[PDB]
Amino acid sequence: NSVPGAPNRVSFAKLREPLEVPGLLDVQTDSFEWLVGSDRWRQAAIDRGEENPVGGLEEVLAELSPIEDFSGSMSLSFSDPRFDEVKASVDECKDKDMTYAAPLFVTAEFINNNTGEIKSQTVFMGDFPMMTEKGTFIINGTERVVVSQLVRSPGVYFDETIDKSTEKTLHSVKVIPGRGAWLEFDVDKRDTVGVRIDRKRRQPVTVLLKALGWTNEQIVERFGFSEIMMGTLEKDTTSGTDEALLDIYRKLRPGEPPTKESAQTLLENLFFKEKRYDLARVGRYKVNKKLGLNAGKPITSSTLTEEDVVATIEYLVRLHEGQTSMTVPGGVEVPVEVDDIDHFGNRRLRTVGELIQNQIRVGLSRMERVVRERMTTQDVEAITPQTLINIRPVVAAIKEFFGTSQLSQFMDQNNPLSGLTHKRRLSALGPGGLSRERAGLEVRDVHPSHYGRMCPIETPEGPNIGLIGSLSVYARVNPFGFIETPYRKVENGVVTDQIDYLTADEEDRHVVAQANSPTDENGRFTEDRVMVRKKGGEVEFVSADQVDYMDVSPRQMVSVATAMIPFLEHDDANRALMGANMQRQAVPLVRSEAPLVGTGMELRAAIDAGDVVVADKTGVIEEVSADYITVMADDGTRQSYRLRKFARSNHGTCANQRPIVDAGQRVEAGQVIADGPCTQNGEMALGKNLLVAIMPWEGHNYEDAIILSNRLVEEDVLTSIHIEEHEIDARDTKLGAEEITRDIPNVSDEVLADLDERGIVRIGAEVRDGDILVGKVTPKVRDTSLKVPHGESGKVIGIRVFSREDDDELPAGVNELVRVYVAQKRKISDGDKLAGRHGNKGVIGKILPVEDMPFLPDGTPVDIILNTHGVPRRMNIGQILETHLGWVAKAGWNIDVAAGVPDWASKLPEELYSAPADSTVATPVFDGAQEGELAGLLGSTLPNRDGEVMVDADGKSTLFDGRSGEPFPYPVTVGYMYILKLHHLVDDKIHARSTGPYSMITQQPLGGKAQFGGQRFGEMECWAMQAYGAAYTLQELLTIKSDDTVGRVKVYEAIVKGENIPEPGIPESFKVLLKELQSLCLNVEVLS
Amino acid sequence: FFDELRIGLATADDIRNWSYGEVKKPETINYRTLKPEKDGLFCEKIFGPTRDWECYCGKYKRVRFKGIICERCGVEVTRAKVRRERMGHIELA
Amino acid sequence: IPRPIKSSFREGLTVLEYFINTHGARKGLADTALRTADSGYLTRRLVD
Amino acid sequence: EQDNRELSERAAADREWTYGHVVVDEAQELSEMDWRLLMRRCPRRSFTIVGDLAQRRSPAGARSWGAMLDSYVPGRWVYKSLSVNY
Amino acid sequence: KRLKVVAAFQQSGNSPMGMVLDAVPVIPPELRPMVQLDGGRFATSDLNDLYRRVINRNNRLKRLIDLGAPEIIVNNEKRMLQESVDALFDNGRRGRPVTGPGNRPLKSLSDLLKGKQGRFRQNLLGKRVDYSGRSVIVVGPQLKLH
Amino acid sequence: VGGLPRVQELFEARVPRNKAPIADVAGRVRLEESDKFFKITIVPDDGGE
Ligand SMILES: [Zn+2]
Repeated sequence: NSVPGAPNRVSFAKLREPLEVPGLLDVQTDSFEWLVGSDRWRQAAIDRGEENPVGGLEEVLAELSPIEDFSGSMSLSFSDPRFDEVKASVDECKDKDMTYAAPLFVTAEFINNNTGEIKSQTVFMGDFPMMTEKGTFIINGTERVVVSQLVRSPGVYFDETIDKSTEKTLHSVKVIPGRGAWLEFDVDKRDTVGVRIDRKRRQPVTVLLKALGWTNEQIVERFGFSEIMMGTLEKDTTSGTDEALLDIYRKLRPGEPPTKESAQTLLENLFFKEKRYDLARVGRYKVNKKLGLNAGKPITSSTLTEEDVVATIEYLVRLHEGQTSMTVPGGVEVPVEVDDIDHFGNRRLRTVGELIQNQIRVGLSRMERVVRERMTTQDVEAITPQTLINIRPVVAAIKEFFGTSQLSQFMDQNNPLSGLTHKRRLSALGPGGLSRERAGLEVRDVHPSHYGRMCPIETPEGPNIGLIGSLSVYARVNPFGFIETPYRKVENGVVTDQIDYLTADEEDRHVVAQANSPTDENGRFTEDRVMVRKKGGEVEFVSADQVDYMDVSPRQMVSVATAMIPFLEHDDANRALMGANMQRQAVPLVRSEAPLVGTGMELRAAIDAGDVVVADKTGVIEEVSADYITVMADDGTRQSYRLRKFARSNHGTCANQRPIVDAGQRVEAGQVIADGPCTQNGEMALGKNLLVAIMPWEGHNYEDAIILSNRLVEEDVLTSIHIEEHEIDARDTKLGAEEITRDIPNVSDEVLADLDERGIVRIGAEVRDGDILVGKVTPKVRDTSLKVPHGESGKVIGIRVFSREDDDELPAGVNELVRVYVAQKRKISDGDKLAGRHGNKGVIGKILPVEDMPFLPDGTPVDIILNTHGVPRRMNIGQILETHLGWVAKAGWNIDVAAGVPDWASKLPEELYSAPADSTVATPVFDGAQEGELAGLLGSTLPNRDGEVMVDADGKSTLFDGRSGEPFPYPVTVGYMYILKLHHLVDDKIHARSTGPYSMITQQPLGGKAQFGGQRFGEMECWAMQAYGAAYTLQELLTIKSDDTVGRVKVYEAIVKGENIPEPGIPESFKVLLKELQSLCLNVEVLS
Repeated sequence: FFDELRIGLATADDIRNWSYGEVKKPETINYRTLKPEKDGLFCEKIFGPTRDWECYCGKYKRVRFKGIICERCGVEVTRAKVRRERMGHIELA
Repeated sequence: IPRPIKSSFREGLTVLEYFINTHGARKGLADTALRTADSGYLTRRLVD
Repeated sequence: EQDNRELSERAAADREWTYGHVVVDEAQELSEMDWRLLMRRCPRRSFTIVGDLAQRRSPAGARSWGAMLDSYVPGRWVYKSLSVNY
Repeated sequence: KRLKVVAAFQQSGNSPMGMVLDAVPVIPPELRPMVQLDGGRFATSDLNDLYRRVINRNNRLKRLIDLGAPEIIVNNEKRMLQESVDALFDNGRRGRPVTGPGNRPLKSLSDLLKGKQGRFRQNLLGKRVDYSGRSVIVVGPQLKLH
Repeated sequence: VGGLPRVQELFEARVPRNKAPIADVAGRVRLEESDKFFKITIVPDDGGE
């Protein structure tokens, strides 16, 4: 529960969750808080961890301050960023086509080191796009989401690659910071260590060591445990530091003459100067954890030093020699071990905060340059900072990331869950990531480091398989960027209540148990062969005092769409994947109904997403309408929530909200006051419970197709509302100025019926393809009016009109803008797509009258007929169990415990022993309804209105044919299943063409649903056609239909007139090609 | 009809033969009055007319009489579709 | 993986069983375009 | 291309080969240049030199071990003996 | 390698006298179209420019050869003619291209039928066939195989 | 694994990885073998080389 208004949804769960699911989109808000030093985050840090909580803007401004010149006569620093209130609200922004931002301020101090005079001056840095309570941004009116990027952490990454020529092992290392040059060491087949700097030609690493001021005695002291190193020493043609510095400068700066100082400062300002090279703080952490350096000590600020460049080599050698430990002189012991690249200890997560940080850094670098360049050529004793400063670059970076980035994405507003999974999404593609070339098949794999951190199921099906992912429910994000998942702590064989969040590397040095493991009254254990996961993704039986940790729940690895699937452990990963990605494409219906059989996960998803309305403060419902709700609280203040009605999403859906409370009601805080598009009393209702028969009908449910009643159309059960936007601009032109009006050159006089005095269509008017919405003109004059595209139709909802004069806002070259919003109620027709939560979709073949459907011995017709042939070869039987339990619920139950709880209700609570009808229940994914419980509850199954049980203790009901009237000879599995209507409709996927718009750059149809283009005739179709021997049709397609121009004309004419089709002349792709070879003076001749 | 396709080297007689004139001016159109220039490029006398069935002289424009060469402009009056199926040459110095 | 899956989809796979069965599944959903591409390459040749 | 010849043959066909160990019997019959070659073959310096200087028939010889080895393995080579005859 | 180019002309009804040019052809305008734009601007290809360059050089050379001028300027303008015509045919092959407005190499004639924007590769791909449609398929078992 | 790789290896006339030698002549065989190696000698039936 833990929610005030909690529609009672009984649960078959047999465990207790010692850890409430956290906020589900905190991964966004926490990161954006770390970026603006909000006080919540500051204390959240102080409350555990470090003492000075440094933010994300503070950090860039420090790593930038102070802006000095070559001499140093002056300096210019920035500090103390501030955020003053936002201008407008979220609604005002989404309406006025405006961004949701806050003025940013930062104090800028200037000094004059000659004098030493301070000229402090507060500065205005710009309007900073802020972030809504839902985890989003609002850019130019549209709602967007900054997805999180998966990358590889900076650090030192070893390897080992069996050689090809010689079949020899050979190791390598690689030091990869956020900024700088790549320094690589290797051990080759000749058994001679080597090095490469800036990926240049290879060198003996001894060169580097000496370049660092090392004398062969120092080396022989440090190394010497390895003869390959002594050999690399001897076999070296450069003794003495300066000679080696010159060697490096030569193989690294060719043509420019070696100078002692130049080489010294090169090796300095290549790695050790924190301007051209920085292991970001995470880099330093990774490089100290490995190599056992800087133990128990800050990581405040640093870059590459010498101890690390040296312990890298010692590690490489000690690894080649096959050892398992290294204890540096001063550092600590460490295991020698190759590094896995896709492991999450090494992979990390750039959240919206870090991305924005980086782009701000870029803008600030541009600003720094521009400052210098106006910092030499001004009069000192007069310059304040607001003179040296040009903020423009900064804003552009911002405005160039919230647009023109593959990580700031239009929000997936098809349903709450789509957005909620858009915000918890992890991408391994984008600026700084990878592409479909490097993207092979080991980054697209599941790794034993995802358990509790990444979902092994949720991901697209096509070219983005495995790259994109979704974050688990119990997982959060280190400040460094590494994902943590919680584990219960275990001491002396018994489990405590202390929750310890672990990132992978920590998880790997422990023995982690399983939630479903038994206990008794203490958390103690009752078995002894406990099942555990070990380091190398391995699993095994182990002892009792030998477990170092424990999982909290069974659903620690699953995600938020994969946990809304009942009976998952009875499906297969492909079909569960498909079910997940189906729920995420599911339109909102005119009336929502929650799953009669679900999981304890729809309420919380609906809350956390944000398409519902929750009581800010406890209180009493003062007033209630459909556009306003008014709560007079217990403290005296009156809050007033507003509701979005028929609000177009980014995908044509409706976001209508509707209240579920009545006046005088007393609501707690955290209580749902209104429902969303796909909620019912605050829990996801993406679909409908329908009466289903598992049987083959008369060939109309063949190969995954399905059959429907007509009650789902009569009673508009699966009906949806779809809104669409049509914009026309009125701009200026040389020939004249576009003026939106009513009057127009010679057209009908009725077409202006639905047009108001302004030329814009009138609300409440129904429209039709080709009909007019708004009237625009370009002079000549012309008829440049907006008309509905083919297919789409409906009723005019809204008109949003912006004018230069009114001064709201507009782009350049434009003067006026009209958006029209027209809606379409769409009942479920044939061709539409449906599905369930188990990977079971299919188009609708036949929508049958109610009188020909297989009806029951109650008179009750079924609503959907599903075939038997697609279930057992796909392993999606979870829908069968779903169906059975749906029956068990729509028709309640009462176990007869007169003599005592039977041998199959042992594990049951004392709350499932009975239930009335329409009794929603919950079968959590891995702690849910077993099979004995369900077979038993299929017998209880309270009788009907007339004392008869229409369904046996096996799920099967004798049926009757609505065509013959005769009963089917065999009982049929019947029940209630929760299905979903998908965005893959008919009208938005149908197309046809005879002759229309052509390209005028290629002489072909303008291929496209929007340009009304025909279909393509590729190479394989030509192959097939040639293999038929068909040769006049192929020529008909390649000449008369696509490229030829006189041919198209003459054929259209010949057909509209009734004269036989003209015959080919001579190919026109030849009558001109000739005239290109006759130009190169080639005497191409055609002969018999 | 087609049975084979021969390709070979052209002589100067082949190019003198493919042609319907000999262009001599470095003039393509008149940027002001937007018309091809004479004995240059886009000419109408050796490549054919632009508007259908009208000479560059614009006088003997009617189609009722075909197979004549307007002496003034020299533009044999016929379909403009030849401006694709017509070539000329340049007897380089 | 010498640890088998001694449970059916009727009984119900445990959490780990359901985890180590995602590997091959995703391998399939990945490979099933490279397979098509190889077949198409051979066919393109044979046709040329 | 793919000939995966056995180790002996892939090796003997290459002087740019680094072995992992080297046995040398009657090793007094070798010369400074011979050991230079061998120590260019094994950089791991994992030899198992056998011999007896007083069984030498060669005017390049050893006359002592440190002569040829200290130039490649100074202070880092062990000398064991086998005193009994059976 | 050298016997091939000779055994060719051994039987080839034509001799190698075509490698050397004394006349040069022009394409039909509709391959070098020059059209104004919807608003007052122009849009052209770069073959008219190459032909114009050639013809300029050629007429000036004609003159220099009528003016009894020294052999050197005639020789120079003849080199220039060779360069210009070689460019027209395949500009960018030999030496440096002839750049246009935008420092772009002018599209020569080889550049008219070589690439996938070339008169040969075309007709070997999808053509957006009119008189066509697409939709979603359902099953009809009340139907016959035809 | 002789699937599509083998088909590509045949239609392209490529020398196989596990190539096997065939008999240039008829006749009988004298088979010798030493450490990690076979040597076959085909004594023909005509009486030649
Ligand atoms: Zn005329």
